[PDB]
Amino acid sequence: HMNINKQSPIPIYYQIMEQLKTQIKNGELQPDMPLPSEREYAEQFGISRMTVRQALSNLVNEGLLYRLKGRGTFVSKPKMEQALQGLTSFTEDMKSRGMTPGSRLIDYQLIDSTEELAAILGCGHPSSIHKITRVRLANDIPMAIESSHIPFELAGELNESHFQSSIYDHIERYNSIPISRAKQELEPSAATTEEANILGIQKGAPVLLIKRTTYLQNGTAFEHAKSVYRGDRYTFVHYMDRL
Amino acid sequence: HMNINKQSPIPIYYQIMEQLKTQIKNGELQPDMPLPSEREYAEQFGISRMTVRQALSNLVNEGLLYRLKGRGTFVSKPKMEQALQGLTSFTEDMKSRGMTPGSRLIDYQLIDSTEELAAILGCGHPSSIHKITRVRLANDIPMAIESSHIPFELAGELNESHFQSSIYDHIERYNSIPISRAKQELEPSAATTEEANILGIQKGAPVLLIKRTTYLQNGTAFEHAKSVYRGDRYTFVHYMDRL
Ligand SMILES: CC(=O)N[C@@H]1[C@@H](O)[C@H](O)[C@@H](COP(=O)(O)O)O[C@@H]1O
Ligand SMILES: CC(=O)N[C@@H]1[C@@H](O)[C@H](O)[C@@H](COP(=O)(O)O)O[C@@H]1O
Repeated sequence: HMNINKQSPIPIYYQIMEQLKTQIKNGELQPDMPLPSEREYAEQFGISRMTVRQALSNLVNEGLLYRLKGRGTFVSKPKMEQALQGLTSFTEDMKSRGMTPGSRLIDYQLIDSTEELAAILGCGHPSSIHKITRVRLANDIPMAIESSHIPFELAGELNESHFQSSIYDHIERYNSIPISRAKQELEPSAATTEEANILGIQKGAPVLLIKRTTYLQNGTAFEHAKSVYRGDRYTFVHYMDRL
Repeated sequence: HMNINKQSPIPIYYQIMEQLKTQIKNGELQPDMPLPSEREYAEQFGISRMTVRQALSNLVNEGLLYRLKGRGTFVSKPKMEQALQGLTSFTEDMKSRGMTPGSRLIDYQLIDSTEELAAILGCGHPSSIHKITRVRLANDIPMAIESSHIPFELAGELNESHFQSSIYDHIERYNSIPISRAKQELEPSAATTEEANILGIQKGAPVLLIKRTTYLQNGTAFEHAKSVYRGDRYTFVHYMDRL
């Protein structure tokens, strides 16, 4: 049950919205069962129903809750289906979903090649390697953290405008060769404290750890990326044939 | 950071082995850094170096640890790669890696079809559906928990001889039609208390939640399975194409 502090400067409706949000983040409210009623909340904390109703309606207007007639109010659990077999960019993914892709830069460095990285990319050593770490956003909501390693010569000099747009698009134009094939490795994990803060989920929340090596049509590897995708807003789908 | 109790009837070497195991399963120990030396352990707990050596040697022999001539003793992180595009059985997967597949029956129930399950499987409603829940073992080590829903008339009566062998082999045999295609949905999760106890991992440890819907060559779906796969023993690998 929530913790409501009436002597706090923070308005009670706001407390409710945040506690509820926090409760949805740590799973204490699942999407199969309805929330306590307006009346139950009010009586529980000795507060007005209109205060409860203000918090709940705001959460409905955010799309965090929904009202099913005669059944109650429920936690919304929108999932995107990520097709694993089609090589696409984040930008392409969002557009196809009628959503607006965004990025926030966590870190950029141009780093020295290592024998490990050069063997993965089949690039030169010593060489310079873009290391691009971004939060990827969908309608301003963080969906993933990606850290992409790209040999300098396959991208040339990069600036903030590149980071704010599509790296795959730049890659195809800069190289005049299409992006063709990738290998991905998937591991379930728990969000670190840092990953959780950036993603707006709980410490330890479920995430998919993804390692991708991406290739141009001519067989050249241009990317080795490691990423963390939110478990709570993604389902990953693929198909299998016999033989 | 182990806990050693000298007045316990349990021998100290056994405590060390168990405490270290518990540490490897809660992440206190990591495969990157060397374990503390015999000396560090012995001095810390006020015990014999040969008691420490006995525990560490046992763990090496169990595969849980390995030694390195100049760097010291390390945590083994053996992970299987699970290829995601060929449709195969557990039994097939384990044989391919030269491991012995096994099963322990968690529960079997013949259940009434639900409208939900009937839509998924495209089977009759009312009808009867096998609900087969097994721990799947690799050399007697729990790898996964699977709960497979199979329409009764696609498998007939089932007994412990079926549960202890390959369901997919039985499915092909019984129907005289081979398995051909599947859809799979992947989701990162944390092991529930019950899932963790069965898999021998920590409560809340990372697992991949997998939903598989599997089809015969004639297009009939014979299986809807929900599974939990151990994060600590599995890497999921697939390839992508630009299409
Ligand atoms: C899990 C994964 O590896 N996802 C890739 C990412 O590695 C790649 O860098 C990004 C480029 O997107 P962009 O073209 O929009 O910058 O597309 C995908 O999100
Ligand atoms: C994640 C997943 O869906 N795994 C399937 C499982 O659904 C199927 O029931 C089992 C049959 O194996 P068997 O033929 O050895 O009994 O093979 C695979 O492990």
